[PDB]
Amino acid sequence: PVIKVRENEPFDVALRRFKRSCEKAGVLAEVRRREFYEKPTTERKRAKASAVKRHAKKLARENARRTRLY
Amino acid sequence: FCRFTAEGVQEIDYKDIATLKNYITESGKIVPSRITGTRAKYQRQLARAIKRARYLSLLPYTDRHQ
Amino acid sequence: RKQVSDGVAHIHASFNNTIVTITDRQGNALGWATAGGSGFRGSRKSTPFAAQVAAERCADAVKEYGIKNLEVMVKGPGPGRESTIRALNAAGFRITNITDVTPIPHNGCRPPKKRRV
Amino acid sequence: PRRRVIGQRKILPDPKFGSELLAKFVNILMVDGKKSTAESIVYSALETLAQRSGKSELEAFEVALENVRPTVEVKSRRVGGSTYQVPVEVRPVRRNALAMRWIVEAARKRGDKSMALRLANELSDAAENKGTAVKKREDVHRMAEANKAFA
RNA sequence: AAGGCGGCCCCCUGGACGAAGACUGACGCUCAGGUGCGAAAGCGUGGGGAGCAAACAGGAUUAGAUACCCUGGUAGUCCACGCCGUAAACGAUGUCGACUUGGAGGUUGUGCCCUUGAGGCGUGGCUUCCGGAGCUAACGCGUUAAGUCGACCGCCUGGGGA
RNA sequence: UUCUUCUAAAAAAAA
Repeated sequence: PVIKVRENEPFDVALRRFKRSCEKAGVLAEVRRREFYEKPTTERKRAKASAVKRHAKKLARENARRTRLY
Repeated sequence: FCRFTAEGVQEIDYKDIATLKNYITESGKIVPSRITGTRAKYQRQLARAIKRARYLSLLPYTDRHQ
Repeated sequence: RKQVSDGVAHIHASFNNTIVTITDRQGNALGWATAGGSGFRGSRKSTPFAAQVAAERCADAVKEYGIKNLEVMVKGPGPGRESTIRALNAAGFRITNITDVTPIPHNGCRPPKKRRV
Repeated sequence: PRRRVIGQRKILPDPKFGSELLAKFVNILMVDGKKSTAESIVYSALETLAQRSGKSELEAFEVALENVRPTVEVKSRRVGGSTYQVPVEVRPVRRNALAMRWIVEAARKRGDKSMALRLANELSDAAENKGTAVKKREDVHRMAEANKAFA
């Protein structure tokens, strides 16, 4: 994530652009993921659970879109 | 919204650096299929082409290795 | 002390401490300061304020080289990810380029086991 | 408390000078509801403070108070496993309350003959930037400075 | 087929699926005993050893701490050839075949209509979630059945002992 | 961040 400050540009917006670029490229998440060793069974179970949630929330939203609360 | 199925190209050519650069980030990483909308078969072919180019030093592995 | 106009700032921002090192464009270090060596220890030394004070100390400790321009190389995750960059800008340096240089293996060596806290 | 932030209650000002915070001072100084005795003590202390300062009693009281008012204080948070003394800025009403309380507690510890004399000596030293009240001020400031890393 | 398999290139090679036919003509399904494959740890011989890390040592926490946490660290993890043949070896659901409402996807062929752009209409293989009848002690399964049937095999008869 | 354990006897309604 290289960010070269352009002419007539504030430092704070440059820092914000660098932070945005970093979270886009995902370096913090990658290092925190590789901080400790994760067993293949654990990562498979985690990915499976993540997919279950990512599908359940969509279905839950679809059901909630029909009914009303008052 | 896959460009490769739109042009109906048989197989992705690894020497086509000009088109390949549009599917990589500034860090050199591969952009996910769910973002760029490419079909899975062409996504695999595209990945193979990008790796072949990296081996051939036509594309960077990372933005920092010098 | 041979005067140098422009330099590189390496920020080794770990979880437990942060190290700031100013150098020339060829990698020869001129001065350094750390949060752990800036009068902070334990819980205090892993905070952005301790990091900014460390950055100020390092910037003060390199005044005799007369550096004006500076490009930043940031490495590692920490609380002091950007506060040191702020303190360096506020110390009177013209930040030209900001780069993240955090090393990530391409599935290389096996990391240590997960802490059972 | 939990549900409602109560509305601030009114306090009538002192009879001799019409000041609000001086009336607050006599309220803080009073013990066992003897406001008359407390009023006599503060009036005598101010009357001798006027001589030692050469300025009016309100101005002398205020300049003495300003050297005792803090601007940051530590408050316990304990989000981590240990006590986290977080330095937080102090609002003006609480600043005045802390200053007056510190002055009163310092005067109650001095060894002079009368409370009026104790209060007068404490106010003069505070204006002169000395005493245990300003010592307490520097101590809390030093603590907030040492723990400034948490915010 | 299961265990399992993740950079790129080459050599040798197994299986699966699709569209049109042509061909042999029940040659089929299952299988006690038998044989082969079979994660990880472990064993033998010969190498290799960066990171990780049983045992072990030191430092903490604690009333104690032969542990959890920290710093090191040896077999092992890696390669070649044999041995061992065990797992929550799991879909806790043996294999093969036929029939029984549907919906939204993922992945991989293929036919037609003007591909009047990434469009529309079918028809196959694998696979995920929801659900009707029906079944089930319930939870749930629900054309990839735990529904309705047929062929064969293995297994169970109170808990502990085991 | 650490925070262990409480032996050994109960009674409950029947149109």
